[PDB]
Amino acid sequence: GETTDGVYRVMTRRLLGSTQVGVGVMQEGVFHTMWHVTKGAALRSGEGRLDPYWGDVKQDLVSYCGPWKLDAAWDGLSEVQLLAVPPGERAKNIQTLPGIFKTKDGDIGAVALDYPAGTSGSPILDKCGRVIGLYGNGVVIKNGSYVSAITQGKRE
Amino acid sequence: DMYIERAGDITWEKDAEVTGNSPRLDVALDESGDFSLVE
Ligand SMILES: COCC(=O)Nc1cccc(NC(C)=O)c1
Ligand SMILES: COCC(=O)Nc1cccc(NC(C)=O)c1
Repeated sequence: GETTDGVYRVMTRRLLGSTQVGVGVMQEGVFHTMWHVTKGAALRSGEGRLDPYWGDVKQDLVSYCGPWKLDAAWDGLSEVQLLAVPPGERAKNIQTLPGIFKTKDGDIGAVALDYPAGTSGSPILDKCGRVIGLYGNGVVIKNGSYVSAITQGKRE
Repeated sequence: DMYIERAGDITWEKDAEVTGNSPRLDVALDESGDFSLVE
């Protein structure tokens, strides 16, 4: 199939037409997405097949063809870019300064940008183009706006 | 059956639209991976 590094759409043919359920990141031959996008199911890339390799529902992450490769982290100070890939729309970079999710187990960066559910899995980048996490697991605030955690896995 | 299609290179863009605030929110994360607002 297609194994080049980059951002990819995740599609299904089970609902009306072809529906974009999410997005992911190919890096070093491994596909990275949010667990809620695929529920751990196998994927197709042209004539090839990607099988799940690692996943965790609490972290809301899954990798295919190999272990999780993304290890960069938000510095806690600088602006980042969401490389949003919305359903039926061109990939678009949105720059923002993350907020914070404060939890009983530590603080995590959070991005306050309103994109549709099928954008889940889009990568968040630092100034060197490294992926610091995926957008698409968070909370809906008071008026209906959305705030996503910057969700990152662990590279063993 | 799910499938993937390439949508771009992962690069930082100098002319990106800049927007969004930076809220500080107290949250809880449950065993099912759902976040919820705590107050
Ligand atoms: C075309 O997609 C547009 C979209 O998904 N918007 C969107 C996404 C998330 C939240 C909100 N909220 C309010 C109050 O507008 C809007
Ligand atoms: C799982 O992520 C969900 C998400 O990314 N956005 C999201 C979440 C909640 C509401 C809306 N709204 C509209 C109008 O689409 C969008």
